[PDB]
Amino acid sequence: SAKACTRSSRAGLQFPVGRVHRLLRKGNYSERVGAGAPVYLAAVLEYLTAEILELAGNAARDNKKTRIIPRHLQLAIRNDEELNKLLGRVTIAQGGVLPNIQAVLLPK
Amino acid sequence: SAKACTRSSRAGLQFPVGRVHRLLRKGNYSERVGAGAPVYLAAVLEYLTAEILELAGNAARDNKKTRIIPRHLQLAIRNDEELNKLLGRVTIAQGGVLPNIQAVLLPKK
Amino acid sequence: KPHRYRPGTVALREIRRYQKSTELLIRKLPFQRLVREIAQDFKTDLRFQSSAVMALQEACEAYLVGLFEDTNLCAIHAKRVTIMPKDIQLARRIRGERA
Amino acid sequence: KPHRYRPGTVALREIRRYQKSTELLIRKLPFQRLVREIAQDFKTDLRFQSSAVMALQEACEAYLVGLFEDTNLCAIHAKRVTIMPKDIQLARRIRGERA
Amino acid sequence: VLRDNIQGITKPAIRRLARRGGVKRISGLIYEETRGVLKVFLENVIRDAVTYTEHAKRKTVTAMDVVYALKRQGRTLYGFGG
Amino acid sequence: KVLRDNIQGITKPAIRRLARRGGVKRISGLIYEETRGVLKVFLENVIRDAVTYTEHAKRKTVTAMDVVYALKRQGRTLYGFGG
Amino acid sequence: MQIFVKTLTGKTITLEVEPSDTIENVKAKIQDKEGIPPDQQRLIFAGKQLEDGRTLSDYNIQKESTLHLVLRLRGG
Amino acid sequence: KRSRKESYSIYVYKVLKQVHPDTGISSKAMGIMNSFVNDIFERIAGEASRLAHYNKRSTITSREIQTAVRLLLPGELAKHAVSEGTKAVTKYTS
Amino acid sequence: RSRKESYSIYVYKVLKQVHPDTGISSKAMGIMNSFVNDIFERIAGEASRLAHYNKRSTITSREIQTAVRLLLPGELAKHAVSEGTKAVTKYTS
Amino acid sequence: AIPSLSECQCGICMEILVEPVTLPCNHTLCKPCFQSTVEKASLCCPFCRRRVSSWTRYHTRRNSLVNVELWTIIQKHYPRECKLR
Amino acid sequence: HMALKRINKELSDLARDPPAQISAGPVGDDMFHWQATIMGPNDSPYQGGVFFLTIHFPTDYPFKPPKVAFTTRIYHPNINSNGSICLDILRSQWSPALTISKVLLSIASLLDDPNPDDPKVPEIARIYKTDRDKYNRISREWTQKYAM
DNA sequence: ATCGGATGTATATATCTGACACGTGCCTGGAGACTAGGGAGTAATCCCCTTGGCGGTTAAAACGCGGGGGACAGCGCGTACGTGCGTTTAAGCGGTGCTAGAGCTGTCTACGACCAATTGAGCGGCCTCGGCACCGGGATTCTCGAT
DNA sequence: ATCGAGAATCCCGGTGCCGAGGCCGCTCAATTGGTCGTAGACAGCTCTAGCACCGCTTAAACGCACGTACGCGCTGTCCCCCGCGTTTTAACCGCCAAGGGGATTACTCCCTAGTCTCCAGGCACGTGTCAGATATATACATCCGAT
Ligand SMILES: [Zn+2]
Ligand SMILES: [Zn+2]
Repeated sequence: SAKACTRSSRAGLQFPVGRVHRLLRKGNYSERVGAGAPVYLAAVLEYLTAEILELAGNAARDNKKTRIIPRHLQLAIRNDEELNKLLGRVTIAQGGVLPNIQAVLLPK
Repeated sequence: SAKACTRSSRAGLQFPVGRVHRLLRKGNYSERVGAGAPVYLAAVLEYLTAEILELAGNAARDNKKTRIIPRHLQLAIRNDEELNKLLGRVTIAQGGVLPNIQAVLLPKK
Repeated sequence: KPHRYRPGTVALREIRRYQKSTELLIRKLPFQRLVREIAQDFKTDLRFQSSAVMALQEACEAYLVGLFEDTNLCAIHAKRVTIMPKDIQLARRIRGERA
Repeated sequence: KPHRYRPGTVALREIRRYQKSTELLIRKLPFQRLVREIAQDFKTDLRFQSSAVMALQEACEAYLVGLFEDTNLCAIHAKRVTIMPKDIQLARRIRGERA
Repeated sequence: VLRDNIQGITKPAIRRLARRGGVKRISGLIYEETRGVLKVFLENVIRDAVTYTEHAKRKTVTAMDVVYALKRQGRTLYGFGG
Repeated sequence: KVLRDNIQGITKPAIRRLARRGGVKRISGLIYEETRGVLKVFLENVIRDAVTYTEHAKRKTVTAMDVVYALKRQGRTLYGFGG
Repeated sequence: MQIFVKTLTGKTITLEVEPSDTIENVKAKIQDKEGIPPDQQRLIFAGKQLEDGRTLSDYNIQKESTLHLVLRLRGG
Repeated sequence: KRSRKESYSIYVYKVLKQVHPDTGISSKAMGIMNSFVNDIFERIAGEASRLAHYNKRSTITSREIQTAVRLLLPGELAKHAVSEGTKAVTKYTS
Repeated sequence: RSRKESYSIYVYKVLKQVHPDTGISSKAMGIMNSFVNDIFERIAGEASRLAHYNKRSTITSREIQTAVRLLLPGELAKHAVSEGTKAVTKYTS
Repeated sequence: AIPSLSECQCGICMEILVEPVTLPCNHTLCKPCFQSTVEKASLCCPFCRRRVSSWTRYHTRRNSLVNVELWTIIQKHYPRECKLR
Repeated sequence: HMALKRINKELSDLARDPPAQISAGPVGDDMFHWQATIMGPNDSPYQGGVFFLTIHFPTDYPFKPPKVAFTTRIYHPNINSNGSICLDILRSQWSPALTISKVLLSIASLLDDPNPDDPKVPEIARIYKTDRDKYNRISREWTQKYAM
């Protein structure tokens, strides 16, 4: 990358790089912090947030709404297997539950 | 205290104060470490170790043995209540399991 | 002559309605009063921010919903439809909350 | 003329016996070979210290013992004395290992 | 002072929570067991919450204390900070 | 030097003895396959983290400490093997 | 009195100035002779940068003295 | 006056606009996303710190973060995250 | 070779103080070492998190006391905090 | 109807499609180009700029990236163009 | 390989479809290194402005964005003195679908009307944003003294 | 309700061996004295918000009654699993050979910590307009007693 | 197999509101430059044990036969939640009012990291010895068929 430019846009990220570097340095994690670790961690965070927001926005557009509410976030998180496994022990406030009824309970 | 003997003996403990202090300082836990925290932590660790050792020794004596084997440690941990809650996730090597059978399984009179 | 629904055909309607919306289910003031009672049992002269009470209510609703889901699954496993306290006790013991 | 125990007493005797024993109930070589197979499936050309294999075996035995305990308790809850696979996956679902 | 307030969690509230859970028929003894387990859960969470809010030499239980206690217990909560 | 169908090494009497230790009287005829599947899944889960740990350190021999900390990460802590 | 200026682009230029002339005047003459902006120059003499406000005589720069110019880019 | 508070609001909004150009987001959703980002950051940083402390080191390079990502995330998520991290580091170097 | 620190002699001394005659085997030594390490790590981590949450930068005795109260169950927590308070009071004078 | 050979070639490398990937944005390009882009490009479709990360994960789990119909049609129409590689 | 054939096709396309107000070609035998010239737009203070620029091509294209530099030292509110170019197409909105003709026409358009939202040199950015006249005739004085 | 086999389990005694408790050299880590200065304790002040109270109205809770569907108990069956015995299989143990790789050591070079100046990315406060909440009417669709 | 009446739910159109997004001003931390002490990357050496092989026991796995007991399906009984209607109660909203403590600021002060020096506590190594596992032979608790 070319020198003398803001760190966030040097590698095409949108998440901050200086803030992440400061958080790693002052967060009592290790005595010394490498140069590429903040970039790597910011990239990971940006990718995860982008995926979550994409799924939530798709659900919101499906639900005939142009604004994202916590219900859409809950649907997006609990609908995909990987994201559900990752966020297994986390309860989203005002998210409700996925609609399901056991097959035996259905009337005959 | 008169401040004459070693730090561990000064506080009347057996667990090390210097080793705990070094572990706290070098362990990347916080920038600064107080001068009383290692003593207090050593006291807590010594008390817990004493309780578990006493229970294991009592269990071994009740089993007519003069040495503590891992089975005795498992019996001491499981049989008690507070320790069982504290160590409800750990797995003890060569520990076996507490012996019990559900009442339904036993043959009818 | 009056129109009466078959027993059990409107409980499904309630299940469908409550599984779609996300409002609170426990009345706010009784829960707040109970929380204040427990707190003053622990430590006297305590004041509660509304956000903390709302967070506690959210956590309680989530935990109770999960517990009832497991209880229903156990009851279905028992070749029944009704949930009984034995199902709740079994679910709690298997989840390790009581051992 | 020959003497044979009624069906059920020998099982109870084995339950009373093995609950006292503490050694490994799985043969060492088959478990070592299976662990090596899985490892070579993941990455090639690794070597295992014997202590690592022993620790893996101990963890597996403890996990299986716990799973069978919960499965048998579910079987007793379901008005039965025989464990069936449905009990196994019910226990797994309640424990949250597969959700 | 408050007493006999556990009755505040009434029968319809338990029925609604169960209906959301996905159950169709409810026995008659579920309510008492549910009240007991809910009381236990509140006691367990409030103990850690009060410990947190007391360690800081404060006197008001704020949402940060509640979310920290929930995270410690293994029930991480999203929506009130953190 | 690949290996085939080695999961059969966990023979029927071994699972029977494990169940007897767990406190089970009567055993059905289909528990064995489910037990083998569960054991294979658990081995894969632990071995993945163990191999990752022993691979980060630029090593070629997985040690017992890596297995111990992989188990600790999974939540099933182990005592008596170091750490 | 003449000075030597060398930049990062490898271009060597000569300037006619006096010790009493300010560094600002030196940069203005540099702009006049080559187009180098006065406000974006970092000239170094004897390992120290020459501040614009003071003159050459304050830095004791005689004949044959060589100034090391480092081009300064702002922003990115 | 009031002390300044620092959060992940504007960056999340920018990412959302880059993904969906015609979708707004409420305040509660912003708080939820902020909490999620903080939680994931804490998890990864703590795991990386522990792993660095394992091998008797004192530097958190890209290797520790890569290994922590490989450990915490499930299969496909870990693979795409490690790909994204390698891409970002490579673009930062040159 | 290389030195490897352990709590072996200290737990052995505690055992001798409690039971004057009973012995302890190598496997039990390893188990006790692992338990001590685990408990120490848990308490230290909780104390560090408590220090960081309150915008502090040091780990004093009261933070360790709060961590002990949080971790161990009620009766054990009370006994442990009493023992630690006695130890620190004896040490400070 | 059948698209001509001039239209079917990959829009990135000007080559015949090589078991392409059918994107949700209805964009088709040869698999090596897609793998290069997902490995080191912006992870977005070059044409209408819409990221496909979640769909990429879903199809990569099931190994459904390849569109066999395009392979069959292009190989039955033009064996020589594919065989020259 | 693929890159060489891609560059050859790009050269053929730009030759058969010449752009406007610009021209380009291979400076030497190596196909990677590239040179071009551009003429100042009439609806701008760049009257009589001819500018020489160089393009350096990486090992892969259009897989990776090529490097662009101004050999002629020319004033611009978003261009440094050494030729550094701040283009959001160049490093942020770069896509493999983009061709060399596209990037040259985009940079020509940027020279037609610069974007001050993300300035490269803030002082001349605020000089431009203060008032038009002084910026206009100062840009004219460079474009006459330097280009001609 | 036991009685006599008959099996397994529990109990007393020699023995010998290998793992545990103890003695010893020593050296690397723990203890003691002196400084600086920054983190923390303490006093003072502000104003946010939390507790407290009064009135309305009404959605929600409480109580009672008919009843029908599900929980629960008893019977019969036949098939799957417990139990025992002869047979084939490979685990377990000893002994040896070999080297790939774990672990320790010396060099030094480049990645990273620290301090000043500085200015632009990011935060607190304001304002507005459109997306969403709400109400009324009508169209659509499960549902059940009766055929 | 169905038709139809009554009830619950979805679409659509219109109206009104409040909070989300953009803008402005500003204070502070991220950027750039330069310097300097050291972390570990690398090459080299040593030497441990993990792997492979061989051979000899004999313990555990296996297949088969027999018997029995319980999982499952069926049938019947009864009783207790459910759905609905009517009545009582406090939840929720809006309103006002006080003051208590969370939050901020300024000041001071003493606790501890850093440095150096010195020395002894615990670790690696080695050795003697007895606790318990093993083998062997008795004594008793318990199970099963049958009166
Ligand atoms: Zn292509
Ligand atoms: Zn597209």
